[PDB]
Amino acid sequence: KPNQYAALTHSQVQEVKAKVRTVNDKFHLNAEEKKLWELILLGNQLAQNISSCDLPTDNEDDASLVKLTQIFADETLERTDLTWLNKILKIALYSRGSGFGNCQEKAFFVFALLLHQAQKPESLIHSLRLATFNNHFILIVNEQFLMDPWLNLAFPLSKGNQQLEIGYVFERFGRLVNYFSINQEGQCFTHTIERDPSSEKDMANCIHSLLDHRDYFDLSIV
Ligand SMILES: [Cl-]
Ligand SMILES: [Mg+2]
Repeated sequence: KPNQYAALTHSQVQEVKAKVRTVNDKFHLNAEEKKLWELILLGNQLAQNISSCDLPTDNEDDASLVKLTQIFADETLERTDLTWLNKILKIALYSRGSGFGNCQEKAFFVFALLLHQAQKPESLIHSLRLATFNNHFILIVNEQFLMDPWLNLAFPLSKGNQQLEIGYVFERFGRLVNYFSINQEGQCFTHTIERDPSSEKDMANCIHSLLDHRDYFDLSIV
């Protein structure tokens, strides 16, 4: 029985994977870019500790467990007493702890993981940008790589020309719309783009209370 809740067909997933392979086979990375690329591949693997229910390869019976994470995420996103960064990180933590979540939750998880890693001295992580094709969330790292933990795919982006790879791989997925970002100066932005000074003020507490001392969000090979 195919997964009746699949949001993409097997054919659609295969076509995206083939385009990602085309991009990756054509890129050559320098030594520092290769280090970040390896971190990105590792982070996408760690995101597979979270199961979705909306891929054609997923188990339809996991929909009721994903739903518990989705209820929490919806309640959290609607709260008026939390910053946007806190909401995103709370959902990342709930999704990783439960083991269930779809593309939004898995993108939030990798955002949280890489934000934690960015606190280390001379981390190669400098900017993080969550963005969406309609409801399909992805993460752009350093304006140089795109990560899709839902599909366990990633690829580099041409400098000064990132729409080349994005427009090829995600042709027919629609316009990419920003959701939340942190730049190299530590400034936070929501989506037109609006600065989010409350998340900036809250950044240290978000990192401490939701990310620190959780084996989930810590990497050691680096
Ligand atoms: Cl790092
Ligand atoms: Mg870089």
